[PDB]
Amino acid sequence: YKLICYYTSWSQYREGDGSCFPDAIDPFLCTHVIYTFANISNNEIDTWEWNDVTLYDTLNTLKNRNPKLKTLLSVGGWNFGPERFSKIASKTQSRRTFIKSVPPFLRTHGFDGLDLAWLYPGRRDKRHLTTLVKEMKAEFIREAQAGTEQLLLSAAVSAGKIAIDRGYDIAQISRHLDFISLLTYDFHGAWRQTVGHHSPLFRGNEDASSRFSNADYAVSYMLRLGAPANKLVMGIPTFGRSFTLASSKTDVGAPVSGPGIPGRFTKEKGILAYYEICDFLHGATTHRFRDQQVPYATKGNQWVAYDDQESVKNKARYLKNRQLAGAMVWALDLDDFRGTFCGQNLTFPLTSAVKDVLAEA
Ligand SMILES: *[C@@H]1O[C@H](CO)[C@@H](O)[C@H](O)[C@H]1NC(C)=O
Repeated sequence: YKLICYYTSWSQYREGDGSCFPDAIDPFLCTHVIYTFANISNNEIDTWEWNDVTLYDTLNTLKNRNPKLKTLLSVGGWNFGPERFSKIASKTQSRRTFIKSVPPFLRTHGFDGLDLAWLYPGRRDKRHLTTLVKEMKAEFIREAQAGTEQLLLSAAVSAGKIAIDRGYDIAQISRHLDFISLLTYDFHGAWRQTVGHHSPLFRGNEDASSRFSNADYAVSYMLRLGAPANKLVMGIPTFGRSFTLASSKTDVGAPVSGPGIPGRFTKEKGILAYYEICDFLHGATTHRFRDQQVPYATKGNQWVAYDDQESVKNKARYLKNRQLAGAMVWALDLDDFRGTFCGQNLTFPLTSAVKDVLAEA
């Protein structure tokens, strides 16, 4: 099985124990670590942070200890606007320029591949994404002739049915990609004025937003669209999402006034790192959504949907049962990478739980 793990370049800047550099990553934890994100500038791949050449080197130094570890560099993300990808992918010349720039940059920096994280392709982009993936793979095939093991090509793909339908030709891009990481953790609509879970494995009993807004639906639908199971990797979050409650109510359908207050370390309303949730749980009441198979917790006016060791184990057992290629974790810097917040003196408790289940049989 593959265990694909993202590291984000901006996590370095978090205050105190929040700060995460790539030497905090256990070299044997994941099969693949993806550094996120690269820029695109003058239609060529490029660095983003001031110190990315340094941190790329710190990541790639992990392979001294684990020579089998593979690294990838992800291009795009939400700070890069989808419109920027669109402009590059939609024209033969800019697409070629970009694609030609990729292998030398990856080689120089010690990466084993490229991950595409276009968030997200529209209706007008679908055919261009197909061309970009096909043509980038073709360039990786040519570059391999100069003697070094062929670069890997992956993509991070929406897990929302409407987004999938609008933007991706899954049957075609699956042929050329080495794996597809399914973003099975953005299932609570931005529009909703109630609490809910963003990463449920199955639908809830009572007005799920769709029958579609759950990991099981997403996996099934990618298989049905022609993604072979051995190309599909299911995403599992190490962060949770938070809400400010509008009333004393906390169970299904509880109204909310907006996102939850930011975490001390991650400083972003509506999201909390797992290590922050560990701490939040002190004094919190914990609940599970029985049919969705994922937990939430509440205290004061704050309500948090999250994933725990149990839930991520459960998701790993599911994905093996569906004979998928493995798991993807977003993100190492949001798991308890220091080991010191979650009461177990164990680094990477979520990601490690996933690993441990992938090895079972
Ligand atoms: C990213 O590339 C754009 C396109 O050139 C550029 O304007 C911007 O300075 C670059 N962003 C960063 C964070 O380097």
